[PDB]
Amino acid sequence: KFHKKVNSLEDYDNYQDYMVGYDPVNDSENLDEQESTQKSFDHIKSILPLLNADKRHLIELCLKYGFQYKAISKVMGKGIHETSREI
Amino acid sequence: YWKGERSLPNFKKDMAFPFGLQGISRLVYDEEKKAFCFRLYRVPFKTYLGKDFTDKRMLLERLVKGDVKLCASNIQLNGGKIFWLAVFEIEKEKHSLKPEVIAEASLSLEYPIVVKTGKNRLTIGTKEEFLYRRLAIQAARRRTQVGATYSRSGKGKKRKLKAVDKYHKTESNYVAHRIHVYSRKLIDFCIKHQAGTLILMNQEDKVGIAKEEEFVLRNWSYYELMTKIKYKAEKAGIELIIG
Amino acid sequence: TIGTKEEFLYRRLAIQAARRRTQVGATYSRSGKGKKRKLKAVDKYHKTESNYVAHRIHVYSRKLIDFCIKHQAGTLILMNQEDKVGIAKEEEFVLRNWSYYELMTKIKYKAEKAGIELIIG
RNA sequence: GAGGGUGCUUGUACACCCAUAGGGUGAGGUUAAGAAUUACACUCACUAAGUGUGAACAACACAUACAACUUGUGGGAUAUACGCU
Repeated sequence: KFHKKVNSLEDYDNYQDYMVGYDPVNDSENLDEQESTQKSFDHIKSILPLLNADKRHLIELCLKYGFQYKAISKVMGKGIHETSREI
Repeated sequence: YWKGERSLPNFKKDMAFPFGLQGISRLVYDEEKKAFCFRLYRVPFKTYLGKDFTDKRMLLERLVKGDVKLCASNIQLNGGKIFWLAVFEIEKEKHSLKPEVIAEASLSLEYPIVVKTGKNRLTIGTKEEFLYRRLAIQAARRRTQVGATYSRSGKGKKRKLKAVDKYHKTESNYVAHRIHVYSRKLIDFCIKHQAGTLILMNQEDKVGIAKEEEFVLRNWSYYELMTKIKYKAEKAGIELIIG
Repeated sequence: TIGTKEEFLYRRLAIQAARRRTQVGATYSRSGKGKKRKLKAVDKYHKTESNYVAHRIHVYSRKLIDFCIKHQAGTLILMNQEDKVGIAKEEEFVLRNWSYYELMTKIKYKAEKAGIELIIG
């Protein structure tokens, strides 16, 4: 059904002339947004060393395994509730 | 006072005024309205303890029953809400070994030895704390080696490298004293909270989060850590078996 | 624009964090020889961040006064300073990380010296 | 490698060194143990740091760049680390 719901681009005469188009402005804007996000993350990384060591390691682990309160709690010693509160 | 080392301590408008035991009468507990009630200076008084889950409720319960003696206390009027600063004289009960409580000892990643017992928890040190002297010693050893290799030779290799060898040697004594003080604090908790049984988890797992971080104090045998809590254990009396 | 958030607030908080680091690390340092030797490392941070804040405040006030004099600005006005004092009072970070009384007093005495009349509002 | 000493004071960096200085110790009180001995965030205190001259742990001379340089005293207040429940 899906493959029979798909037409052929040849049904439109000279489809390569007026269809299947893109604007590089969109690509440049997407890359600019990516750069903005990267700059924000670099700002956060630079702020990280100013925090307490335990809270810095909590975030560092949460950024390389990922908000895994259970596995972090067993790793740390604090419970699920305490570890979530500290995060 | 006379030597003038300290001035005259004065008072302010917000100092808690004192009062003794004779002011308080009928120091009992009330359950219908849930407030330890009494009568201070011809005025009945009921406490709004609020959401007090701390040891204040227990202390009040022993106080009304007479288990705890009360000293000259104070009343404060801080911000409208009347507060009572009670000073209790409590006899230090002889703490003895009671082998029916379990003490939970675990290795960690930035929070070294973690000990849990009932509602109580204590950590023996912290990661950067244990690593500061180690980093300092290693860096100093590096620069001492660099200086010695560029120093005046021909006076003997021992005179050239005795400090180089000693700088690596002292790390071992550092970690030995570290394990010593860590086990000392572990046993201190064990004795302090009347714990009779203490057990150290393997708590090793596989993959997950572990197998990438190497654990502060590593496994439960680094520099005979296990041994240094075994020989110390019966040194105090607590029962550290296995986990 | 005089001053950056990194050179004033971030370094101040870095000194504060280093002080807390040494405070934490002093508990298990050499023991049995008294409290003073344990807090020896803390004693280093006696007036560290106060000195840093004072120096940056002096630099910033000097640049403000220099800019005002170089453009012959005979009246310097602090905009919305009363409202910012009000919000800072009912906060914690703003009071204990943004020295505005020190900045205001340095500006006042360094502008009353140069003839610039300072207004607050 | 932090952190420091001399380079008027402060900040940055800088040359020269010290730096396991978050250490190496000494004394007093106290505690625990049969003893050795351990312990105290109990108290007090000592110990490292440019070049030359100089017998010298005496003294003296010399020793980088930019910016700033109105502080001191006290009170009120908050928070941090530690100790107890």
